[PDB]
Order: sequence, then structure tokens, then C-alpha cells
Amino acid sequence: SNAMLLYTKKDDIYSDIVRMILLIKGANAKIVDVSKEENSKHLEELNIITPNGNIPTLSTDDFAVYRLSVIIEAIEDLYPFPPMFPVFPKQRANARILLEYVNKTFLQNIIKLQSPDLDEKQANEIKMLMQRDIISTYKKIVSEREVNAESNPDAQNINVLTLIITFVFYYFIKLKISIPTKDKNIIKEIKELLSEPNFIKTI
Amino acid sequence: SNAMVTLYTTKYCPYSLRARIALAEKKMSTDIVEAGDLEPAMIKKITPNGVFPVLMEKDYSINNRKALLIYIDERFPAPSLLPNVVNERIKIRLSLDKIDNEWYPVLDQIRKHRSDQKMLESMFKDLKESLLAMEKAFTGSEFFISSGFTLADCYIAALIICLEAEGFIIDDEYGAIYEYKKRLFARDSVKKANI
Ligand SMILES: Nc1nc2c(ncn2[C@@H]2O[C@H](COP(=O)(O)OP(=O)(O)O)[C@@H](OP(=O)(O)OP(=O)(O)O)[C@H]2O)c(=O)[nH]1
Ligand SMILES: [Mg+2]
Repeated sequence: SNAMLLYTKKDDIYSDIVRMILLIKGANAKIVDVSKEENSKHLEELNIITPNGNIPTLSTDDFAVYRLSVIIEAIEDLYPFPPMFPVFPKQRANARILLEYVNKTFLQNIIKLQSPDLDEKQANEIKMLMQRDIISTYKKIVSEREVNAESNPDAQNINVLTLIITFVFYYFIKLKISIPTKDKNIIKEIKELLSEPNFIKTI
Repeated sequence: SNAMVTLYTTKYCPYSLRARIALAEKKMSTDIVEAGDLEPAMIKKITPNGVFPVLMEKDYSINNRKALLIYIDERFPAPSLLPNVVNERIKIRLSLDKIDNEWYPVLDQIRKHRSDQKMLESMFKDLKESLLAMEKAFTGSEFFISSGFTLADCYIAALIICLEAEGFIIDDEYGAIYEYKKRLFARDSVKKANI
């Protein structure tokens, strides 16, 4: 009825972001881990409705959308409460520009490192590229969040970039990558950032 | 001056025609500054990384290609350049990524591989089949996958203007698609950008 079928795979950072956002929206969605063997029938249907069996994929009776920037948008159309983006066009543009950067710098590389054919010398050069920009990235995410919250104190929306970066840190630890920072506060914030209840429920 | 926004464009660029077609549809007062017409020093001041087009306002500047037109649509709400029904809007937003990643690169490959003896000939044939095999798949709607003029039509018009200057012209052979091309070029927004 609220058919919503979400194709995912275990330990896939993309599927963890969409599942957490569906949880926050309280949306009716049926999660399908195509990795599990019993779900082989669903995977067949997945290669039918997507060009490359894209993971993850939000499937409804009407559509099948597969990019992360698209999936977050679509989810906002189907469930507007609570809002994931700010209200002002400037801030929304910056949130989008920032989502693209976090996807190409971290999300795409976290997926490269999980390849069993990736040469050791490349993997190590990938982890170092992510270590150089993670702190600077996190500072900008918080910077944009403080602005958007102050410009509309009554809007009371959620910062999807904060939700996405939480999973970056999580996968940093999962992959034994160092979060380079001796700042006591950033570690506290990251500490509380990984402690939010909706995030534990996702893992 | 007194213009609301200033759009620094670059010649023969679909990302520049996209912005112009949309800013015209919105009727936002714009000053258009062509690139190359600037001092090589100023070109680095507006866009430090030579990425065009650039859209400047009093308090804000933006040149991200994947998010520019979505900003013009949200910054100047009327007229809405996205579908009104949810299911239809969720799809157009996906076809935008499809167009940027599947159909715009083929334009660059017509410029880049104009260095191979018979590569262009093979590319015009592939693009032609890609359309004719789609002119039948799509029919019976005024504008691209919707009842009203959408961002997807700006994406496509700009791409059509740029291919048409590279020798690939849309004839009667594309029929359903050619009538869609004649309606697109009739609009004033797409017309100001084609001259
Ligand atoms: N596995 C996976 N990848 C995702 C997901 N969401 C976005 N991406 C990938 O990230 C790359 C670029 O992401 P974007 O932020 O959309 O930037 P772009 O549109 O300019 O390409 C793309 O790969 P690319 O190398 O640029 O090729 P292409 O997709 O542009 O054809 C895209 O496939 C996801 O949920 N799962
Ligand atoms: Mg791409």
C-alpha cells in the first residue's frame, strides 16, 4: 500500500544513509539486503529496474531512483516531516554543493577501499587523501549548520550533512583510518555525534 | 549596476545556455557578461578555477554546475520549472542526472574526438540511433516527460543548440523529436539564447 521497497547491501555506507533517513521520516519502507542469499529473487528484479543494479535503489509502484542526491530528494517529496534541508535558497544550494563534495571525496572512496582487487599502494594513498580533508570538511558542515539554525531559529529542521558525515566517521573507524585531530572538543562532538539514538538504531 | 544578477557565461557552452534559458523563463533581470571578453586577471577573480558559467548576486555567488539551475528555480520561484505532481517531479530530478552524465559527455566527445579520421562519422550514427530508437519510445506530450516547460527542457535545448553548431542537426527523420525541437525553439526563453 505504502509499497516503498529499498534495495540495499550490508556494510554499504550509501544504504546506511538512506535507511537512517527513512527512520527519521517514519516512512513505510521494506528493506531488502540483496547481499543475503535468500533475497536472490529480489536482486533479479533489481537488475531489471536499474541500469546496473544500483545500490541503493528506492523502488515504488511508480518509480525507481538510484542516485544518493536523487534518493534524498525523492524521500523529501514523499515525507516532508521533518524537513532535511533549510528553507532559504542560498543555504539549500550550499547544502547541495557540500553533499556533492562529501560524496566524491569520501563516499566514493570508501567504496573503492572495499574492493578486494585494489592495490595496496593505492588503498593507502586513498586513505591519506581522506585524512587530509576530513577535519576541514567537518568544520564547514558545522559552520553551515550554525548559520542555517541562526537565520531561522523557528524552522527547526535537520542537517542531512551532519547525518551523512556521521557515517563517514563511522566508516573511518571501521576501516582503521585515523581521524587526525588533537582538539578535545571535536572528539567530544564526534563522540556525541556517533551516540545519537537514531544512529545506533541504524547499526 | 541595477541588475538583480550577473551571469558570466562562456561561448558554445551548454552550461551557459542552460542558465540563460532559465533566467529568461523566470524573467529575472540579468546582466550577461561573456567570458574571454574579460581581463585574464579578472577571469581568475570571478571564478578561481575557470568554471563557467558564474551567477553572482549582491550577497552570494555560485558556479556549481550540478546545482546551479536548481538554485535558479528555488531562488526565483515563479514560474515553477519543476512538475507539480510528486511522482513526476521525482523522475525529472533523476533524468537531470541522467542527462548531465549520459548525454552531455557525448557532446565533449564530438569536440575531443574530432581528431580521429572517421570517429565523428561513427559518433553521429550512434547518436542518431539513440534518438530514433527513442522518438518512438516518447510521444504524445507537449514538453519533455511533462505537461509544462521544465528544467529538463533547458538541459536539452542548450544541448540541442550546441550539437547544432557541431554539425549534428535534427531533421524530419527525428519526427516526434523534431516537432518537440520546433516547439522548444519557438519559446522566447530558448530563442534569446540561440542568437
Ligand atoms: N555505488 C553508488 N554510487 C553513487 C551513489 N550516489 C552517487 N554515486 C556515485 O557517485 C559518482 C558521482 O556522484 P555525483 O554527486 O552525482 O556527481 P556527478 O553527477 O557530477 O557525477 C557517480 O559515479 P561516476 O564515476 O561519476 O559515474 P556516473 O554515475 O556519473 O556515470 C555516482 O555513481 C550511490 O548511492 N551508490
Ligand atoms: Mg559523474
